[PDB]
Amino acid sequence: RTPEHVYLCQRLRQARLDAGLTQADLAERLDKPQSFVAKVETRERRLDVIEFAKWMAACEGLDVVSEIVATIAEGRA
Amino acid sequence: QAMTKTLRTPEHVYLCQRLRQARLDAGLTQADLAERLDKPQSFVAKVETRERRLDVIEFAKWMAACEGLDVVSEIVATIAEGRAQ
Repeated sequence: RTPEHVYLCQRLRQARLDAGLTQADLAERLDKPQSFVAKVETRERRLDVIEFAKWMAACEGLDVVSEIVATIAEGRA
Repeated sequence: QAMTKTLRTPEHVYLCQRLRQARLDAGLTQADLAERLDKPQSFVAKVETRERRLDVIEFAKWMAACEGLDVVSEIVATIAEGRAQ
């Protein structure tokens, strides 16, 4: 449990919500079950980079990627 | 290397290429980069050769240590599109 991981999950959920996507809608876009989205957003499942890319693309958020990753890197998470 | 069987997709191979090229572009040896990440050299070697998985937070730190936060958007978009070069 860290600020960076807590901030990441916040941003992941907010990207989904900003796309007007239910957890089930996002899972369909990713070709994953609803449980995958659920567990990621509760921090039970850590994403790798590839999963991160796919999630943000599916949320139409590739434009906020740079800011999310910079914030994490810089300790401002 | 049991792990690299999980890390064989075009996207992993591309990501790894970009991780390595970021390091090499910053003029860092694997040791130099690991020191900046407070990691053993083996961490850097293993990530680059698809022997260890990288989470997003580890990616952020690696790219920042390589002064490559500017190419993060390109790396992630390329992975996303399945053009995974």
